[PDB]
Amino acid sequence: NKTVLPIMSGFKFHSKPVIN
Amino acid sequence: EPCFREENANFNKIFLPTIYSIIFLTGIVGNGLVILVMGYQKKLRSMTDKYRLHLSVADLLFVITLPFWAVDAVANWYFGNFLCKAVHVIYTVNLYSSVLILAFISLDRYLAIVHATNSQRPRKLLAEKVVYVGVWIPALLLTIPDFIFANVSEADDRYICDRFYPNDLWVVVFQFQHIMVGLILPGIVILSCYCIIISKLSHSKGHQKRKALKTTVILILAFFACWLPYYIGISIDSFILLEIIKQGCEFENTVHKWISITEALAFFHCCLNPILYAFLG
Amino acid sequence: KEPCFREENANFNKIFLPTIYSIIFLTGIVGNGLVILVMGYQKKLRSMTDKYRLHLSVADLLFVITLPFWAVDAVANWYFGNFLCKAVHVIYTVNLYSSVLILAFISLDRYLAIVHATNSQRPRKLLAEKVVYVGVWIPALLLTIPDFIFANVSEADDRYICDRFYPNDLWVVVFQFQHIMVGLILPGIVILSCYCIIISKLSHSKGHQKRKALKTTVILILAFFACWLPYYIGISIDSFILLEIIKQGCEFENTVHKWISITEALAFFHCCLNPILYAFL
Amino acid sequence: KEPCFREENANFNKIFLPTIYSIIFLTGIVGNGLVILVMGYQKKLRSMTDKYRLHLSVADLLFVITLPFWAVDAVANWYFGNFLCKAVHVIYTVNLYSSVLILAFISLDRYLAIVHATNSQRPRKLLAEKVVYVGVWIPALLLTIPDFIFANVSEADDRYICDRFYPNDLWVVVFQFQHIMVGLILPGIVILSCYCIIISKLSHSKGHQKRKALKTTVILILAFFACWLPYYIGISIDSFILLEIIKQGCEFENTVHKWISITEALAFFHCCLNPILYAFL
Amino acid sequence: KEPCFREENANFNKIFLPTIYSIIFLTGIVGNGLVILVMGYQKKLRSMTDKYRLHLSVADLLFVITLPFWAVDAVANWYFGNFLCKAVHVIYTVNLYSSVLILAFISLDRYLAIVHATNSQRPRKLLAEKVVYVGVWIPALLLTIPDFIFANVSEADDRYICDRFYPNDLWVVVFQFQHIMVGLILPGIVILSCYCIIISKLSHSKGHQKRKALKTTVILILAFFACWLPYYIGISIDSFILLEIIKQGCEFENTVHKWISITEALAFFHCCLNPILYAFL
Repeated sequence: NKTVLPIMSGFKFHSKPVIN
Repeated sequence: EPCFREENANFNKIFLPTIYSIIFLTGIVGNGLVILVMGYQKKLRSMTDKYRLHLSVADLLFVITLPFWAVDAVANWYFGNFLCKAVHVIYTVNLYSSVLILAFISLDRYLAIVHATNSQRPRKLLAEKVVYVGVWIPALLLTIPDFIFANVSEADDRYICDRFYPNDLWVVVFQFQHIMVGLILPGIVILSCYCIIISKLSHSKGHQKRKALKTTVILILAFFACWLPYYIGISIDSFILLEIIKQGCEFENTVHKWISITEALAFFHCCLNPILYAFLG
Repeated sequence: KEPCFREENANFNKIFLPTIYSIIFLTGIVGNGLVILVMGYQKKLRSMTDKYRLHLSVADLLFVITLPFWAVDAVANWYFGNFLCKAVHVIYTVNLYSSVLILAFISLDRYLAIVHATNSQRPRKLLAEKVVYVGVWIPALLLTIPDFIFANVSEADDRYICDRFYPNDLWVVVFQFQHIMVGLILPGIVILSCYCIIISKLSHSKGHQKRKALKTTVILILAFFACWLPYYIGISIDSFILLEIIKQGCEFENTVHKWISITEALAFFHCCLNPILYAFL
Repeated sequence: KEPCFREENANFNKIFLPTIYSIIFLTGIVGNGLVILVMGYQKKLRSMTDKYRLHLSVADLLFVITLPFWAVDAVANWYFGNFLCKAVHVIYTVNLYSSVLILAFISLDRYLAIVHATNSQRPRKLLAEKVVYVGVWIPALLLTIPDFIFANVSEADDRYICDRFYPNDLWVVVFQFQHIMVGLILPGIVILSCYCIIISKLSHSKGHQKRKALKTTVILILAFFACWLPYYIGISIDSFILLEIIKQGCEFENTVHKWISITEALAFFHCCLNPILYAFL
Repeated sequence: KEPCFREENANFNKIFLPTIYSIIFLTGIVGNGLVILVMGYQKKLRSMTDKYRLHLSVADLLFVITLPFWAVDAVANWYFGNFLCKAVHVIYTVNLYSSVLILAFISLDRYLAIVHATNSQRPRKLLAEKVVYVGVWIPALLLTIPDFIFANVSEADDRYICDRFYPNDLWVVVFQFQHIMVGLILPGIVILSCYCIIISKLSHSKGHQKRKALKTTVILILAFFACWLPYYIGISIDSFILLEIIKQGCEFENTVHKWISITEALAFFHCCLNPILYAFL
């Protein structure tokens, strides 16, 4: 499972992990 | 495609503090002079100047902590959770209060132009009493989710202060509420009111005495022309977050650069009320 | 002779087409609705130019109504199917020819009013009431038959874009040449020639006050042609980069295909331009 | 020490040069045709400034009518031969010298009209009638003799490029320095000296109206010099990287050779601005 | 940690710095020579502000004389030796401090003229006649001994670049902070306090015409600070790059060092500004 910075989900600097 | 990366341009770490400092300087002089001229020495005469005083008060509140955004554009947020929450909550209350003041300006102009004879009591009533409970009280009660959710991150890089949400759907509904409160509903109200203004003014072409409509029209048009591409950028970002626009991560980087640059350029409505006061335009 | 790499639009176009489209759509629907509600419902027209300007505003409103489909085609790809794509392209071509034919009729009306200032009043009413409809609209709907039968949606790899499709590049070249002629050359020579007799016969007067009624018309015509000139230059260069007259790389027509889209966005301000000329004088 | 480092793309130049060339060609042909049609046939002109403005419009007409060859040279290469290339270059050189010596004559006429307000009405008439032909037009035709014997078309890789060609670089720097001198140094210091005496002798007047006609002339002079200054800086820097002084930049040579083309296209706007000043006051 | 990743200026900087420098030098020579020749030799000054503007024009002319040395240093590298580099740097620093101290004196004169309109007639003549020299020119001369002792040329690979060289970066930081304070903070605070006072005391007038002469002064001061603001922001960010206060990278340092040169060229417009304000009203 590829991961990103965990709870960085906001108006700016928001990402999304890729599920397997 | 490992994940979605984050990168800020090196030109946006110098150009954005320049824009923030320029807007902060012209906002602090213009709103200080407007407050010290109208709200202290009792110079204001027309009914819209009370609304322009309220708009300048909210403008001063945003401008006085615009230097924290100027520091955050080039440095990291070493101020704290209290300062991050305070900067976010007064940015939100200024951004909603200015919109609601402009809606009240258009409403006062509609009440003055269309109901020219039998409207002197409700124009004054809109000027003093209900303006607080219809502009500030919805703005203060509409920013308690900004009070709760906004936090400073403890990531090892850049220490970002932002409105932090649990999942990606919360960002979507808050951006859609942001659009529907800032642009859509007050734009509909302002457009309908000004359509009725011109439709009832074209019936009265035989007398031409008043031109207080031009100042409010210029102010409203300049405000919406300043704030429009930021709303376009956050609408495109919100529709990106629905997995509708699957056009790559580079598009989601270009959008996030556009949003930041256009937000810095859309902060230029701080020098809109006092610039129009100085120009008498 | 097979470039086939004309995609991805560099993503700044994908952020700049929708902002420009939304800005032009908003100010176009506001200005054209205001102009229609003033001068078609309340009979505020006073001069013979205002009837053709009302026709121009009708055509611009008809284009501006389906401009958000162009904005959606800018952000995402086409999802509305075949009939909406056909209607969008048909009324885009209708507005694109009708505005230039209206401008040619305005210049002909100004020539008849200035040069034949004594015996041409009933020909002016004939030019403004009866023959104007078959002058502007009948060529406009008649020139959309290739748009009616040639605009389809490609059954593609999950994109389904809306554009007019042709079996060979010769039809593309001849229709771009027809666009070049009917949109720039023959109305351009007609307008320039009639304005040449206008300027030749204007200087014989002893400084009359009929000249200031021509300033708005020359501002409208010059700003319209200054808006549409780089797009016509781009499509002429694109018609030459098809067939085999010029060939200087696979990247030159990748630059041209970005220039055409960007300038086609920037040349839609002619819908924005006409009520701006009514805001001032 | 690599000699050349020749570029190959020239992407945005071949799409921005012909758009600028077509805009300048259309506006110049319309404005110069109108100016010649009004004060060359109808004899509208009154002052002696308008005769030299008519001569300037004649030179601008001659350059503008050959400018589409420059547009074709921007998009395609030269397909016309040696004689058309020679004619294009001799017309461009004649116009380029003729405009600046005509402007020097205008500034000298203004100096004579301002400071010699008593005994100079017949020398101004002689200046407007007889001596101005051997003043500007005879040296303009005399200064393009090496252009007449030096402008040929070479045999590149199926290119046929039209440019003036020289046996060595020493002739290139010598004629570039000669063009810099006769285009900026001597008539520029003549105009500057005449305007210095005009301003020095104008402060003794008690608010006279005769300085109102100086504003249009100084706007024309300032617009011409501000148009032509980046091209003069670019070719001065090019003649300085020649003779092995600024040889350390090989990408710098391409940068200067693109800057010269771009600001030469922008400096060809001096034909556009002379009737633009006539449209206003 | 290592700062040795040095990137030179781009070729577009080497082609855009000399054009800006030559344009600014030409308009500075023309305007300041005309202003000095009219109101320092022909006794044309009437208001007390014009003496200060004559002093500002003298300082700007002194800088504009040495500006072509900066144009040469932009094109090629410095070849004039120690003494001309020292003279250029001392003249630049004298002009840079003298313009802002003179403008602070102008704002103080405006406050002391309008607020004290009954008593202050002898103090205005005293302020603009006797103590003005020890007010602006003596501190500008006293702030140049480290400029006299610290500026020389280095020993590079046959380059000999003229710049101020320091034994350590702490002196660079403290001198940049001193320049920031003397150029923006203290005279900015003085100008702001005086202008807030005269604006607050100007509302008590009965719609007098005494603010008609205020507009040129506030336009000059606002345009001066708008010219010099982004250079001050760039050098403040570059000062905070040192002391390890902000550490983001070396490409960021190169971007700020490019921004400083471009904005210094754009901020050298303060010599052009006073004659442009004099040509208009």
